[PDB]
Amino acid sequence: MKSVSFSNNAELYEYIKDKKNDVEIVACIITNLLGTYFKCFFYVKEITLNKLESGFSFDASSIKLCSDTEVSDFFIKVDHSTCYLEECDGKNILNIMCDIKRYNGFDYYKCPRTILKKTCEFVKNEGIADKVCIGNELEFFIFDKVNYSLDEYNTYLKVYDRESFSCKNDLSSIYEYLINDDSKKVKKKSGYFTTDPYDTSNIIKLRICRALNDMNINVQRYHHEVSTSQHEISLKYFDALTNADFLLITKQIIKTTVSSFNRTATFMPKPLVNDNGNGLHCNISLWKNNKNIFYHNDPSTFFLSKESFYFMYGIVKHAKALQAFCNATMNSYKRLVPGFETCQKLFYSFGSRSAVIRLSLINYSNPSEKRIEFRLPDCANSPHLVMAAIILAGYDGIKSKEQPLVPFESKDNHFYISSIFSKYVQHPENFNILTHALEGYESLHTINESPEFKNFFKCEEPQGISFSLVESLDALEKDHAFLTVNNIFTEEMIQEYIKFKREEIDAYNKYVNAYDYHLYY
Amino acid sequence: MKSVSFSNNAELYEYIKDKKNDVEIVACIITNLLGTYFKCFFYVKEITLNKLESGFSFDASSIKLCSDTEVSDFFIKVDHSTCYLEECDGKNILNIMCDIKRYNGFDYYKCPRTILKKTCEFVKNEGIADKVCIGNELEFFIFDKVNYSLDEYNTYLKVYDRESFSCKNDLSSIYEYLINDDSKKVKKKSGYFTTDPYDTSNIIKLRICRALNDMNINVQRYHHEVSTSQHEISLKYFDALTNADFLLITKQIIKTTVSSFNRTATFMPKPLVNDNGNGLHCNISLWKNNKNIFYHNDPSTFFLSKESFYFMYGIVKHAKALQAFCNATMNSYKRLVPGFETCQKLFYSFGSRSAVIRLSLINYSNPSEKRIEFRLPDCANSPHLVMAAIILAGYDGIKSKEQPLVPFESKDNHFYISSIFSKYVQHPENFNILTHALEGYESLHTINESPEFKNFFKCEEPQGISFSLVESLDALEKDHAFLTVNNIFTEEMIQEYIKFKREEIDAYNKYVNAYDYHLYY
Amino acid sequence: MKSVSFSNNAELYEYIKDKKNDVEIVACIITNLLGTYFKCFFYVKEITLNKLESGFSFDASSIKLCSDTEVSDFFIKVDHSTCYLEECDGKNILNIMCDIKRYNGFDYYKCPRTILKKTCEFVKNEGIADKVCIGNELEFFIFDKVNYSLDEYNTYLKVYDRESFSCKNDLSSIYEYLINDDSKKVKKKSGYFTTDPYDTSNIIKLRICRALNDMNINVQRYHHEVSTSQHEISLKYFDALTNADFLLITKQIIKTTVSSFNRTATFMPKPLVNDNGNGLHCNISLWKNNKNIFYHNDPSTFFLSKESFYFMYGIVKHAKALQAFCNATMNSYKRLVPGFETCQKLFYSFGSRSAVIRLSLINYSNPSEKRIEFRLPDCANSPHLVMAAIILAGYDGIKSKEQPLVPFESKDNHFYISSIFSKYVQHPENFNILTHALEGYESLHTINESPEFKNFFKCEEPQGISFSLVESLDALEKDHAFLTVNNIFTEEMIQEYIKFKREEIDAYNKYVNAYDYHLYY
Repeated sequence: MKSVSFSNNAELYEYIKDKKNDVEIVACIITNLLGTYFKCFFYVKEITLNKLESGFSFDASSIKLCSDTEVSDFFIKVDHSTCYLEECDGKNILNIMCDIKRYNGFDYYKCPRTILKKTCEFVKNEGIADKVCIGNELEFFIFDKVNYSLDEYNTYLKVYDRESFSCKNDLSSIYEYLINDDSKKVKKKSGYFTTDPYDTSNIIKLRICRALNDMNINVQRYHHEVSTSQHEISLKYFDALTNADFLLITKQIIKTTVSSFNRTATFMPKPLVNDNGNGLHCNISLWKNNKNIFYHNDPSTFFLSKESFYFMYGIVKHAKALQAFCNATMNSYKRLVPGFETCQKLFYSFGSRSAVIRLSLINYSNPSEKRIEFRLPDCANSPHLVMAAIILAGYDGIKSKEQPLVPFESKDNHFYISSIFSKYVQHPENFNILTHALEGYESLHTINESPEFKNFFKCEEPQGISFSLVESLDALEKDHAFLTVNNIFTEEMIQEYIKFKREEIDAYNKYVNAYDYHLYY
Repeated sequence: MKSVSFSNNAELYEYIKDKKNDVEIVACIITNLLGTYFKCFFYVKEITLNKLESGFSFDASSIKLCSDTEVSDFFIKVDHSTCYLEECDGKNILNIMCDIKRYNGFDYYKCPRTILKKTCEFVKNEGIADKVCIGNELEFFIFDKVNYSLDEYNTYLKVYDRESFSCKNDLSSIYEYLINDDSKKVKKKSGYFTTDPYDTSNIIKLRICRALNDMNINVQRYHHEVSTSQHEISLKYFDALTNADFLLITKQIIKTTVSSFNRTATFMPKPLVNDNGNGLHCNISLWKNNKNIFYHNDPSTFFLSKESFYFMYGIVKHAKALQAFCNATMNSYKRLVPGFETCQKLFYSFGSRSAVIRLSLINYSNPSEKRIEFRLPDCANSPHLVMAAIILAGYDGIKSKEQPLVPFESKDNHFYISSIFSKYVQHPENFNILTHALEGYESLHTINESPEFKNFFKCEEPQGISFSLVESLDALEKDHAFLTVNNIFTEEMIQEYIKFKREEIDAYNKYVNAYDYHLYY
Repeated sequence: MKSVSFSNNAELYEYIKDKKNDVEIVACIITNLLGTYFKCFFYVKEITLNKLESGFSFDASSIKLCSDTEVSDFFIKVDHSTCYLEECDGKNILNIMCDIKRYNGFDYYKCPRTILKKTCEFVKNEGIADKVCIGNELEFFIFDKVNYSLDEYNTYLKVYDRESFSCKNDLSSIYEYLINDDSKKVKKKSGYFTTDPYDTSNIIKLRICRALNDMNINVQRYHHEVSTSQHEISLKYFDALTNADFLLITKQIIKTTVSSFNRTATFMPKPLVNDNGNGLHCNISLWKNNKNIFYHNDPSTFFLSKESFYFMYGIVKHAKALQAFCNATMNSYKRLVPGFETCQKLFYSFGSRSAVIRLSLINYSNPSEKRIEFRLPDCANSPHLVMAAIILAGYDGIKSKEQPLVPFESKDNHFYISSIFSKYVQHPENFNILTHALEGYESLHTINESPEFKNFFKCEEPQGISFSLVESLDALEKDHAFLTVNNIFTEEMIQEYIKFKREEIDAYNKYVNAYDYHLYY
């Protein structure tokens, strides 16, 4: 599973044709506007010099959200710098990330990897944020078996689990499930950091991250999580184009290495009603000339610059439009209903559990360790469309120069304001003056910086989030202006996306449940 | 599975008798007018010099469509240049393609490999197309088990599948089917390019194309297809006589390597009513002195010569007669009824899904990359009879010098005409003048070539295709004149073929279905 | 199950409201263009004087072939003279035959019982055939259980039988099937007249015809037939409007009295490929002033009048158009393929098994015992549409005055001509002069009647029958002129009927069989 790097399309063709490497098959990897993973296999002896400049013939009339009235034939453009070898049955396979194009070589408007290549090369052209470093924290469940059906008279679910105490299905029928005892099972919401007797799948995780560190997708940490059979991988920080490339490769490596142990692995938001969901924490930071944009080398603003709160409020202003892309499934709004360890309100806070963006108080003096943790997104959607919408929303927060919001740390229901933000940041609407009981970190004889401490912040009430797709798709219809800058997201791209999801809601509401018989009979 | 080449019948007898090669058995391979695969085994120590000039004794009174009133004894004529070694149980077996002859050595009129040797050596004798290069794209299903019956009271089907979500049979009875979960199954019409968790048979495909590349049947590409457990192999371009030889060897290698994994592989057109079928895309091109017949090194005709549209219209004129041979099964007309991704009309278009012949818009400037993609045929029939009927139909399009048809690209139901064909190609019947809204590929200040742009094309309505065998066999009865040139297909050959298929339709219509009880009871 | 008769709509309302009869529910019976049996239940205490002149509210937007763009509300017109009482759970139910009408009271053009009321009152208005007496001979199978399915992977049939030796299903699973021994079972094609050990359902038949003779539907004869579990009821001769009324009541009484014995009864043409089918022999005769139209009280023409052969040749001329109505199912053309005891040719003969119409040689001197036995029809279609098309075809044979055909009795393949038809009936085309070896019934010193023996008959070759629906529906499209006389069958009636059946053929040919896997794999 060793990873190989290249600089020009010619270094592929010399590496492929060399007989020492034993490379037999060259595979290509494509992605949808939805999150899917397509793959076609090409043989080495037939690849020529011409088929790398030109692309491979491909019919995309059957791939969802990839059809043009009369463009029935597309290309597959081989892109270098994202490759890794494999050993499948004693045969070596390159795996190359590959975009899809039109006949002339024009950028297809429904390719998500061509969107991230455009929005990153758009931001770099303004002298702001030549690099975007994004980290991720994947959360997945590992079930044993899953059976469902959709017949009108026989619909069912059966989730078979090995660690959960509350699954009372029997695994003796499953043809390695040797002894079924409830003594070594994890009870509900009580398995945060668990070990060998209770963590049934510890050998799988060392074989996943062996296969990821060999590929230079370096892994920062690992634990079990607050659910029965829910795990966690937190990766190293990467460039924003190679992050979304490494997220597709991670999800397929997690899926295949689990299924070689005869189990399943899922990335749904909210399976299992009475347990937690699966999120994506996107730790974002911008860089200019190997220096953080988010750092001013001063206190009372926590060493931040206004150029950082402009990036946060650009997200909080457009967050109901980002929810169309970030969580765009009917499952994901079953992740927000309860509100326990969930985002209810749309603001940024240091330690409020109901905040969407959370700022880091670990190593506040260190410039490298500065980030913005966006917690709304799911792994269900395509990672190129999500990370391009966040940058295009956050970039419209810097050019617009509107006022950011107060951090609003709320002990109970009482929203407080920190001691560093009590000093001169809101001239009008002094309403939280009763709520200022804070001492913060240790600071004595503080200095009030004059140009950073102007009104700059607005004290409004923090708004809510959309709790369904019919609220989020209508927020995208009235708020799609920050995405259409330099024609990155076209107008037809967004209309064909909202038309697809509104077919999925209508086919979802026709289906008669088993809660309909319990409730209304 | 290494392949060996020979030049004269004597180099067989020296290679067979040499003790270094350990060749123990010599096997022969025969083929029917239908697509079958016959094989007889001969031992090396008994083969002499005389038994290669003469043939082997063979009784063909029991092989279907291979009986003569009183010729009860035939020959088997060993033909060189199509051999490959094997390793079956530590024993080396030659496998030689072998024709069948009469006592004198005359060409038997019901041998399909002797028909392709005649129609290729007929075309080469007119100074036109010394070589015919044909490529193929095989599509096959891989089921797990299949049970059927034909008792009057107990007829059934049971197709057992491992990837399809909609097969709700249980595989626990089958005595490697370990865990049956619906989580790793492919839903319908949604598995175009799939991977390891969902593509259940990926190890089979690397073992097929290992066995094909060792035999110098080189494989261009591989993918899953738009059905649950339907795959695809696209091969290299070969000479037309060695293509149909390599198609029989491929179908038997696919069948045996799948069945050594305890599965079945089929080449039916339309198993499984609610999924796709299996086709043969025949990419055809002709060559003269290592130069394409289909290339004139000019634009507005897409670099084509009239000698190419003569070959296309020779097929479209005789396409209902070719359907007797190309798809001649009662299953194959269940592949045309729906019309979704199906050929409804009989014309040639660049990007119309309902066209029979599709021309390639990838690399239009390259002369090597020029072809004609005929999409009507199935793998059910014998590949020597199909590829000989296409050449004999397309050759009658060049000698006849009739006018070809307009390309007729149809956005919806509105048939348009390209900008390159709008300029001066039809003097009378200007009916599509309302439908000319096209811009094509990029071309500014175009040049109208005078001798190529005469009336040359006729604007008629594109006709339909036959949708049953009773329409196609009657089109063969009134249209068998292009096949009887130089007595290649004899008159008795076609009469005995239509008499065989009309026995198969009558025995098919007697059989009382299970749709008869649902519908009429 | 006693039958009651009435003369005016008022005698219903006095019989219903009288307390001696205990009539609690009044049921209505409607019929489709297809053969169906609809029934709605009305209570006596709510029926008033006004609801018998007006009709009952009925929605026919869901009944097949009974919908008008905007007529969503119809009537149900109660028709007297077709009633019978019942005893269901100690409650007395009238059962009245009831037509459907429009709002004004106009004759709905898609009601089959209103068509027979029109074509019988059309024939009676020309002084020809004031009465039409038609008899019938029903043939039905009695199976025990039948299971089928249409899933793409699991289609099956299972016909469970108790008398057939060749059904090798076991009836021990069926929860009165006590001992399963092959000793008391009927072998194939060998059960014509069978008895108590072998005829498993003899008690059912005495309970059917007890329920039919109580209703004054008098039964002429009963036997087993030439198949395992195939029976026969031949009824008394009735008026043509009350015959088709009594056929619907018979088929429902046969279906319910069999199903109260926990069995099934069917009227399909050809279930069970290797056994016989189910027909309708329609013995037809016309009457004028209690005298047979078909009788002239002379010999050499068998006591027939030209007015009879005009009625036969009116059927034989239009027989491919009658097949659209008489047998209009995809099953029924599985009843003609074999040709054994089947109609191959389209002529009328005294003792030819392959004749469509067979004339009676029993009691040729008796005038009452004269009839025409049409053997083409099935019980699948609606009996009002079939018997109206036969009269309208046979009436166009009398007004047209064209020549009838020769009777053409054929010993083997040699068509002979009787001694009575050898004498002077065809002046030109003397071709059967070699085939006249006949002696007939006993007749010496015969008399040649001069005005009846003119050329009168034509010697053409007897044509064939259509063997599929695509031949019969196209014969109806070019031959629908004899039905449109006095606007009985409207033009929109026939177009909407052919459009319905051509949807049924297309949905039938998509379905992939189990004979497709046996034959083409």
